[PDB]
Amino acid sequence: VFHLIRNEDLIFNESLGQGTFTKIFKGVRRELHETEVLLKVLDKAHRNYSESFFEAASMMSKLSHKHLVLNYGVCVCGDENILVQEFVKFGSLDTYLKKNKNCINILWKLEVAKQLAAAMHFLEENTLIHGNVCAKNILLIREEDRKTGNPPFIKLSDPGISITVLPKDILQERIPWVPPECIENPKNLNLATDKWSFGTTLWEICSGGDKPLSALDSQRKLQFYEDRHQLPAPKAAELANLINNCMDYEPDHRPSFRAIIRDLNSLFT
Amino acid sequence: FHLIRNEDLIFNESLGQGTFTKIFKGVRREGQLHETEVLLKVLDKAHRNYSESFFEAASMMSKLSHKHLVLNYGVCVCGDENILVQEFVKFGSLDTYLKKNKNCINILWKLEVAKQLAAAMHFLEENTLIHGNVCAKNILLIREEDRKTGNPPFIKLSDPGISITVLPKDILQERIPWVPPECIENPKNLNLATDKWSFGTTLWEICSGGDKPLSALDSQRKLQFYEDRHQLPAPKAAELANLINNCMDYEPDHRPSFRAIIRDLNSLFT
Ligand SMILES: Nc1ncnc2c1ncn2[C@@H]1O[C@H](COP(=O)(O)OP(=O)(O)OP(=O)(O)O)[C@@H](O)[C@H]1O
Ligand SMILES: Nc1ncnc2c1ncn2[C@@H]1O[C@H](COP(=O)(O)OP(=O)(O)OP(=O)(O)O)[C@@H](O)[C@H]1O
Ligand SMILES: [Mg+2]
Ligand SMILES: [Mg+2]
Repeated sequence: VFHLIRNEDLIFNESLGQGTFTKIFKGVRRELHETEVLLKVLDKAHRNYSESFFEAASMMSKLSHKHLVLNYGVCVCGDENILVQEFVKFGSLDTYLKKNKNCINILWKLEVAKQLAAAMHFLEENTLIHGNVCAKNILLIREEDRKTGNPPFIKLSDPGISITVLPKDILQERIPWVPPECIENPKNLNLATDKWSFGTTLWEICSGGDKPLSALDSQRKLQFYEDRHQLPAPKAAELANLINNCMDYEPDHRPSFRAIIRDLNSLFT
Repeated sequence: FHLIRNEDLIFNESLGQGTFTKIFKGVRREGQLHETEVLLKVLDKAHRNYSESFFEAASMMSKLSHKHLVLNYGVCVCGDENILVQEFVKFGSLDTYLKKNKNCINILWKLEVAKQLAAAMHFLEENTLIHGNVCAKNILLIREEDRKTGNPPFIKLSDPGISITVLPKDILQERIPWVPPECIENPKNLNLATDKWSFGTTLWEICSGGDKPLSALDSQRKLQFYEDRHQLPAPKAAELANLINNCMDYEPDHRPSFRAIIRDLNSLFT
């Protein structure tokens, strides 16, 4: 479901901040059914990024999976082209991780990875490239009910603005999420890209929400890939092996999400 | 509502302009190749306020299928621009075709076209779908009449374009007599009855060898025509004068249904 949602049917509320060329607001849609939704308002300055920001969310709308956020449609809401998608109560994971680095143990982290890998495998099967996998773009639907054992639940946000059109300056600032082959030529974006980013994303999860290579600058980030280094194993290096397998400078050596799911399940609960 | 990547769109010839649109013959690119001939309508950023209407004009035009409706492959929220991708009908608009071969077309040729048109309108009426801009221009000729092969012409109805519910009154008044009197005094009166009126006027074009009714009248003399409650003169052929008037009934509730319009057209043996 990807419809041309009208500005008349959208009510904006509180702003959740801004992002990569977007202003984020909580709102409501009127279809009569009123439904809470997330509104990513593409700034008018960067309005030329719409041909990929929304076309990607569109293809993700055609597919169905319990771990893919629902992208409802688009609005030519005035001077801005806006994305209307499902709202997630607890927001991005990268923040939730840092806010609860201690309480979050190994079992909690493992279930999240399984849920993510499931969505990535789904995308791989459907051959849909995300291009922006990261603990930021992972949204927490449900917390862990320890006393009841209820597992957490996550949903993968929309693909976003393609890295095939973003400026090279921000691509280098996005290392180690943007894989090497894409830094070399952005037109190398392929399914293998998300495997690398999955490794970087897994590092975030194991690191209690920390950010890989936050201290380095773009030039030093460029050298890390030049020297073909690898991310360090977090303080809880139970998954360190799988990270490096995904962050493999040879794209064809990065394991399929089918095999990755097996590894994750092999780690027991 | 399918979104296409701009790179896949290859502009070529320019087919003039439409209602706040620049028309281009182009190609779609899409695994080996995938070169599809298409029609490109570009909505300027100066006219971004007509986005919802310009898009919705083709959105619902595609949610259903019919052999006499043009197929819209997709659109682009291309940022600065907004583009519509639809099938390219070879021979172009019917109004022009009728004039280019005015002294060479017969009634059976014209009547066959009317039935095809009514068929499309009937399909739309059943689905509670309003076109809003029925005219010989928005009618595109797929195939010519092959006398030797004894096969008929074929046509399709293009999208409505930007809805008259948002166009300026100056445009509406100039679109008379295609805009029904009830919409000239309130565009929000647009309903299924609007198309029956517009259909009758479109038939008048067909019978007139491609000419356009009320051409030598300004928008002010056109307004008096509706105020005086006049009717369009009978065509030189004079076969469908009644059906036109029946369709162009100043009372919307009395305008016939396309179900019945098809019977009368089928009833016209000639
Ligand atoms: N679907 C959503 N539901 C709830 N909160 C969301 C949703 N999408 C984004 N957010 C919130 O947006 C903030 C982060 O936005 P973010 O930077 O990911 O936006 P963006 O423009 O999509 O970025 P990018 O395309 O670079 O990933 C966080 O508060 C996150 O909780
Ligand atoms: N689908 C099509 N296939 C082939 N030619 C087309 C098609 N649509 C338009 N054209 C050509 O474009 C010319 C002008 O187009 P037209 O005026 O119908 O555009 P428009 O933007 O749809 O306008 P309007 O909103 O006023 O109906 C037509 O005479 C015809 O030559
Ligand atoms: Mg995001
Ligand atoms: Mg048209």
